Amino acid sequence: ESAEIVEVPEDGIVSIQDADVYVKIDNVPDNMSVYLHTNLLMFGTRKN
Amino acid sequence: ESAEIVEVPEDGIVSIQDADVYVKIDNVPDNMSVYLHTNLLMFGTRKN
Repeated sequence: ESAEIVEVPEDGIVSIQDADVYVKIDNVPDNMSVYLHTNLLMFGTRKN
Repeated sequence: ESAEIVEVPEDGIVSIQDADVYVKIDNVPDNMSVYLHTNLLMFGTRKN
């Protein structure tokens, strides 16, 4: 339930707080979309 | 313009990301309210 999976915009740039990821996939079927997992592994000792 | 001044709730507890401030003022006039300055001095090297 804690996964945060967002949809990739048309310009291909997803922002994750200061970090920018450039994603371009060719030959994507017309009934499908591209998603990015934005917190696959995370670790921290304080909440903020 | 960068000041973030919020109004104190009825229970007197304001949360500032994990930190809690307890504010109780006596004899407040009925046409006035209590506000708290939540970022008087701040310093950081990265945006997040």
